[PDB]
Amino acid sequence: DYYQQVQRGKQDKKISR
Amino acid sequence: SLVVQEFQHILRLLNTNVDGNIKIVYALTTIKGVGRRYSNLVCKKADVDLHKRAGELTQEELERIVQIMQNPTHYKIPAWFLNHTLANNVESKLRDDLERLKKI
Amino acid sequence: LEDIQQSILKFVKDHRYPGLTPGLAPVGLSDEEDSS
Amino acid sequence: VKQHLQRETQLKQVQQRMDAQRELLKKGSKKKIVDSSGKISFKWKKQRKR
Amino acid sequence: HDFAVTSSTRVQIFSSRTRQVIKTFSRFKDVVYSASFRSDGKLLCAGDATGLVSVYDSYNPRTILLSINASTHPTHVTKFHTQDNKILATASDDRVTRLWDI
Amino acid sequence: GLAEKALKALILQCEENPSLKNDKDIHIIINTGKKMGINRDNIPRIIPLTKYKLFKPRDLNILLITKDPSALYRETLTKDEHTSELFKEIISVKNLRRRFKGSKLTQLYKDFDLVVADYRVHHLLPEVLGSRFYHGSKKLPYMIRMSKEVKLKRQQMVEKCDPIYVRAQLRSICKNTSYIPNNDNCLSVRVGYIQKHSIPEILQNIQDTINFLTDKSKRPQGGVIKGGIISIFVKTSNSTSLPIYQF
Amino acid sequence: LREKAKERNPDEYYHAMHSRKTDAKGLLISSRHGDEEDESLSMDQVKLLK
Amino acid sequence: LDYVENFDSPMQSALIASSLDGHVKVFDPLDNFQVKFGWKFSGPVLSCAVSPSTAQGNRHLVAGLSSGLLAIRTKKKKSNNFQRM
Amino acid sequence: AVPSVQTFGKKKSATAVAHVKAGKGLIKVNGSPITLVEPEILRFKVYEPLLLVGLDKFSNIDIRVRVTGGGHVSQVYAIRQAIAKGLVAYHQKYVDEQSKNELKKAFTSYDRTLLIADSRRPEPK
RNA sequence: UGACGGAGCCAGCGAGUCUAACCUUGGCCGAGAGGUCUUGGUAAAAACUCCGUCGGGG
Repeated sequence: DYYQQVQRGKQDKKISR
Repeated sequence: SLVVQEFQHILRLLNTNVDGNIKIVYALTTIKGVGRRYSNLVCKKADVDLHKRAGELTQEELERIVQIMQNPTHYKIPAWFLNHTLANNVESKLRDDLERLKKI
Repeated sequence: LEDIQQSILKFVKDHRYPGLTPGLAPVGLSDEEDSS
Repeated sequence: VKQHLQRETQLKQVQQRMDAQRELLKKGSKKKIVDSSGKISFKWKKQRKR
Repeated sequence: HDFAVTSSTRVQIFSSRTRQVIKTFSRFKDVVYSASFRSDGKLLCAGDATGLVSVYDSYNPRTILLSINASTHPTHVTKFHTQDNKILATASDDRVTRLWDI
Repeated sequence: GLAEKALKALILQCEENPSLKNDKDIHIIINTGKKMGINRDNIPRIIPLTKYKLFKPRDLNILLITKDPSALYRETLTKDEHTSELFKEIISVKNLRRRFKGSKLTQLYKDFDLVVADYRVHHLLPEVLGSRFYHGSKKLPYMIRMSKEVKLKRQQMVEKCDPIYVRAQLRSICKNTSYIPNNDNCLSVRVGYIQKHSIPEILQNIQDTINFLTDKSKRPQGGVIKGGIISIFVKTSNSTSLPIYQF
Repeated sequence: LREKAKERNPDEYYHAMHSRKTDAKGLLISSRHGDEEDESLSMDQVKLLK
Repeated sequence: LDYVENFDSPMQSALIASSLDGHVKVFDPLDNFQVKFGWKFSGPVLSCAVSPSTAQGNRHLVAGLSSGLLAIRTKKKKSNNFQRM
Repeated sequence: AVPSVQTFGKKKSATAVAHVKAGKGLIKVNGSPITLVEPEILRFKVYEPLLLVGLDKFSNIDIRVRVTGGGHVSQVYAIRQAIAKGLVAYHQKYVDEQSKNELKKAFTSYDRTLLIADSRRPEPK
């Protein structure tokens, strides 16, 4: 249960940018 | 007045028939589709004469070859020695487009 | 100043393909002798 | 000092080669002998220059 | 300088100055019984047990140049005539020997 | 401590995912601080693995691409029998150009598992073996010394071959892995394989790789990374990265 | 240039044909050192230079 | 059986006969077929021949043996100024 | 100087320049002896200007040829035309006219296209 | 009416600072435009002679 976590990390980082 | 000496027809190995009058490499490649040089390798593994007939070459060297072939990954032998409804969519797309044009 | 004062009185490099010393194969003894 | 020394020995050798050529140019009846090692040499005929 | 020597289904030409093999004739169905060069040295004749002979150009193993079918019984002996150069006198196991003209 | 966690998770989901089921290696992303100043070529410099041997020279399809006359090398590496079972194909580059043009090339790409070239032919090669070979670090043809003889300047170098030495080199290549330099700062080495070895193997591999890359000696190959090492992401090809060691 | 090559007249004779040369591949060879005597040296000049 | 004549030998003629015991024995029709020499190849023997009378090279004797064996026995056989000075 | 004579031979798109200078009797073709002119069936097409007129006439001159253009058979026909024209032209220059005549009668009675160009210029019928 | 290797051997036209793909997996930097590197997938002389080898199709 880590893969989708880091996916959300990437997604949310870029939309925050 | 007698001369001393040391045969079979088409033979069966590995639930397959093997030739009688062609040489050993062609016999082992008739064993299903494996490489000619791979059979040459296996023949060297037997330390068998290469150009002997298939009517010679008795059952103990036959079973030695059987062991070798059934165990390729055990005598250090590599694996290379081993081995339109979319068209419905496009025709529908075609008829609809041409309906539209010829209508306009 | 003893070596050079003695004078006044007395990794396969190549010429033309220098992809070699970057690109060589650094073999070893185990890599040589381990008979597979 | 050491670098001066190597400069001098090298110029000496260049003058050796050049001097041998100049005298190949001069006269005489030479002979081109070839050593084992690859080095060539010349040996003149036994004659008095006049 | 060369000599033929038969085997099972294999006529070999050995050399003489190098005492090794030179050439191999191996296109025979059953075991091949007699091999003999001609007079002049050109041709090799070889009769095998199926009952056919083949005469073909020695030192040229790939031109089965003239295949004469003798009797259906095996032909143990196939020799070229020495005095003439072109009559192949063959034998058989059919108790009857023949003089073919090649 | 986190590396094994990320690793097991990605392992699990890569047998699970359909598109992720079809690829068979792991890539490592070392992101340096400052860029390596080395301009890129395709001379794949090799790194060693002390503990574990990755692939097996008695498993991989090999193409060998040699100098011109090819008589000497072909007969010798075929008749030595310590390499007779070793190479799948031997080709000189004149034959390669005269035989393979078009997309028979791509047939050779899909057919052969590893390509190794003579050291003095590698630079000439990228034309004939084509462009689709020079994609990433998958089938970059390596380069091996073959005769074990140095050309002293202005000397006719002897032409020779010793099969023992060539099989030694190929055993080295097939036993460890290789990076390739960048003008940038992020590089990804090839390590691991899916079914062939496991988590402790790959972890010790990772440690040895970063240790060799950060070794301040071995200047053409060891002393290469300049600046502070930032991170290392583990991923296979079609995956998303997994972060490790962000300090 | 192609039209000139078409009216070449293969009987023309100019006098400097005795100095100027050609190839086997047809087009003409021009020296890099200028004159008709500026090709090569003699033994007395070469000896003095040495 | 084989017969060969006029090769460089004290024997003008020789007749070599081969007898299925290793025994290849060589005889001669100018001394009334009295046995001259003999080899004992191991197995039974099917054929023998000596290389012909015009060998001009190393002669041979081959015998071919009933267990698939050939045994071969072979008998083998400055300056231009200086000179004008 | 040297006694030296140049001739030319020509088939479909080949060419062949022969220099004949008086020497010791060698024959070379593109820097190799004539006995390796290549297609090996037509080597006797090349040898026939030698063996129609005997070897000695070539024992005393040094014929040296270069060809280019064309294919196998065309280069063969250019070589032999150039050699035949070379031998008869040197004989007119630096020996007698009588032996020029005997040479040219030999080559013409056997095969005139040793000496003249076999130009299959077209025909509109 | 040939396969498969090697090895030899020969053309004639072409010469505009212009000649040429598509997707992809991610890292870094930038406020963005984009830039840089990384990873995978799909599109693009022959005959001839010579020497050995071989002897219905998915």
